[PDB]
Amino acid sequence: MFENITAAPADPILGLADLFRADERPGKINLGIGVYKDETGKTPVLTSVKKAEQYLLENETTKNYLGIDGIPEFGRCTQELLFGKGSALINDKRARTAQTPGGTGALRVAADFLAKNTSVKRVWVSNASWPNHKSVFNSAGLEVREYAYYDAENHTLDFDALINSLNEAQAGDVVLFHGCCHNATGIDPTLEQWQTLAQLSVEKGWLPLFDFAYQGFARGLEEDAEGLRAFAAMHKELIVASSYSKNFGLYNERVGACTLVAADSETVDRAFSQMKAAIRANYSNPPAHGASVVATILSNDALRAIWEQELTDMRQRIQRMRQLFVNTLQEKGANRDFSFIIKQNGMFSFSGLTKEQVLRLREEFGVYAVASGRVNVAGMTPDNMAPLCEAIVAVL
Amino acid sequence: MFENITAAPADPILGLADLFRADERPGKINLGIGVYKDETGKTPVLTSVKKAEQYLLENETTKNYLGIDGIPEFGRCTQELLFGKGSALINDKRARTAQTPGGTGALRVAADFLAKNTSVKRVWVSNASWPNHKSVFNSAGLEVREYAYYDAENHTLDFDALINSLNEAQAGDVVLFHGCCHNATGIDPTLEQWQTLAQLSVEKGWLPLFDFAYQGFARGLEEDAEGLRAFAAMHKELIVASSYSKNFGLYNERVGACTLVAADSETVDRAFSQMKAAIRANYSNPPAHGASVVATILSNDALRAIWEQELTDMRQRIQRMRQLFVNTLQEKGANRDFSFIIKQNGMFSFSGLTKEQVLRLREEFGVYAVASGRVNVAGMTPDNMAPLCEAIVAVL
Repeated sequence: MFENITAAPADPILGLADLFRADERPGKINLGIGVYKDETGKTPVLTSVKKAEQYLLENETTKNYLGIDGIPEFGRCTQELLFGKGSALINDKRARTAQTPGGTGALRVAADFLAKNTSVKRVWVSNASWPNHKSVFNSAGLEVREYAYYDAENHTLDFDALINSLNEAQAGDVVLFHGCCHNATGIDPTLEQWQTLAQLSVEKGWLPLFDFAYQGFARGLEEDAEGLRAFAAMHKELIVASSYSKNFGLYNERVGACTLVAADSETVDRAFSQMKAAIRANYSNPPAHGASVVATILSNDALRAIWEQELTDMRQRIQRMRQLFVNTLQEKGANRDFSFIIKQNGMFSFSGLTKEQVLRLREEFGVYAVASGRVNVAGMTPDNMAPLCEAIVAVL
Repeated sequence: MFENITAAPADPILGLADLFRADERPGKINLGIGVYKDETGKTPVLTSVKKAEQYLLENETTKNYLGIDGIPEFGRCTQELLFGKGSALINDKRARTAQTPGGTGALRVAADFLAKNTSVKRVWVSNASWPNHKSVFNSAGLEVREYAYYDAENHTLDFDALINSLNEAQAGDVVLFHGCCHNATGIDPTLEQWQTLAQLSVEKGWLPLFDFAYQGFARGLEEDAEGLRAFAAMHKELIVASSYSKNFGLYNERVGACTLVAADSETVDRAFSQMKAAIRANYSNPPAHGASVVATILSNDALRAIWEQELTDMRQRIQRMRQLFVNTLQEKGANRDFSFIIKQNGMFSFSGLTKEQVLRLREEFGVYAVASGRVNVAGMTPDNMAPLCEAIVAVL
């Protein structure tokens, strides 16, 4: 039965990792990472998390199954975070949240749900985006199309090409938007651009699906939710796939949520029922640990205060690195202008390096980056900044 | 887009639970539960587990993503448990294991894998089986057929009717077997019967898929594996979906595994890669907590000893309850012969009660069971035995 099965291709990252590892060089630098890293180059457990885990250890009296949608408080806390407290969506009971196995899990669940309970056949994803979006939707039997977003020339958001490409999309088609910290350009729309897309979306009959994996990494918790909040105020229906992997550093515990928004309570409840059915047929019910931690932190004034501070430190670490990277480049005698790096949010950005420059960087300098020139700024340290910039300069 | 979505039907167990709760009655008894419960009516966290969690709290330094297949030690430990150490399958490197979000998750993964990488179209499941099996497979777009297994007249395994229905199954079709503690008859084949099915399976060109969720609940760890072990010795290819939810009391942490067996190492590796691709398109990578706990216990001589004893205590509670149940009925003036209850393994059994008898028990006595007459013996206690039996007698 498995004799003729052909090997799946790779996932460059894991491939890059192994190569990195098996490298005897000393000054090696891995910028191909997909997680946050501190000044020492590690991905530590948050202090607030560790505290929450101690609390669970001492209070948990059972590991009995959670409901299909998971922990209730996790759901309400998640909603407040997304829509802000006092939101009508909330007071109107128009949103239902399901705890899922990470952000990817949320995406998959939304996909299976749409594929069996609606007429959706196509999902539009931005270009230069997170490659895993394609596989998730395709796996549910959905068509995936690409809209223009990034401008590899000017390193910016080509709003015209965007609006223009999105005109080829039909009513009932889904359009996927990154809430903030676009992966992997780091280029987000302005509040005014968000409001324009929202207006246009309603006019065209699109079903917006938000991929929100970096809340708090661009400007702050509330700020980062402006775009989504702009859409929510204008739409009857909406879908949000959120992740807590990065902002809580809970990567391996698979913590995320899928939020369904309908015109009214009666409708969201009827629609949510089919979402649960989709879940029951996948993994049955969600993993409690990670989600319990989140609910414990978000609901504790003390712990929450500590966590917000840890998140701020992460955000600022990143902003510092972007700035420090551009300066060290200019100093080291950088041929080109890299100031655009400072206008981009989150951990990722396209360096603008050619495929051949990337290859050279690694072969000759032990500097690791994805062939697309994408780099993870959290892989930079005040310590490695100099050797990094000198290498790059050498390949320009 | 969600205006005309029809509400998903119910899941009686969850419907039963809600009804159970809303019951102001005093002597209520819920035999409709799907989990193990102790003499006090609770589902506690195992001592070995709490110890392992302590250990992780103190030793964990990161929550960085696990590989797609999860923790390596979790895998090797799972394989030893399944095939026994020193197994040729292991030494021959013919099996690859993937950590999944519970047993259900493992099933779903196998399904997606089969659906996209092979010519499988049908999956044969036994009758009087676990209903969720249908939904999982259908979700992947697989056909689900039923084979004869349980004999509701004699309360037994009708080997003949079984061998007979399975004849209509063609080569290349998958047949699903419950490793031990058949859900929900509690009727398992004998070693000799397993061996007969194994010989037949090879001859017919079937692809065996084992659902192993109650290892250690029938006779013991190694005993409960005879069947699967009998098949493994005869097949080139095989798939196993195991769960640790019950035997480790880790319900909500979603801990299970999906093991793939091929003819040789090159083949299983090539096939496993497509299995990883299926995972990546689903939830990305697995939840660490639960699985970490399992690997810690299983690899630590002291903890493992403690866990084995805890598992034994659970198994023994059940066998005791079955015995006590039959006896108390008999002395309560029991009409029918329930002695078959003593020959069934695990938490589940069909009491042989009628849909109307079930409805009456609850309406009149507060005793709760599934309309199918399925009862969970772990729901019984030396304390509630008498009343439970008097109620049953009153409806015979």
